[PDB]
Amino acid sequence: EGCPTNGPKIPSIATGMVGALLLLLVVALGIGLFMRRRHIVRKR
Amino acid sequence: GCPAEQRASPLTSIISAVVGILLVVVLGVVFGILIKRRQQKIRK
Repeated sequence: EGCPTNGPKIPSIATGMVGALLLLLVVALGIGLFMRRRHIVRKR
Repeated sequence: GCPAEQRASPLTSIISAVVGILLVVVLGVVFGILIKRRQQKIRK
């Protein structure tokens, strides 16, 4: 009928970059903590 | 300030993830070979 309520307007696609960065930090924290939980250090 | 909330554009979540995995792969081989060279010569 009408009233599309807009759509393609920032924020929108920017989420992509943020998602990649956030995930990277989230994974790195999970993998690093899990790998370190076993006292497995590369150097001290 | 941060970007307003959202609840659409499922194609954004995919691109983000793809970047996370692709980034880890590249950085993994890059960082690994970057440190290895410091250890000893592997390329003959």
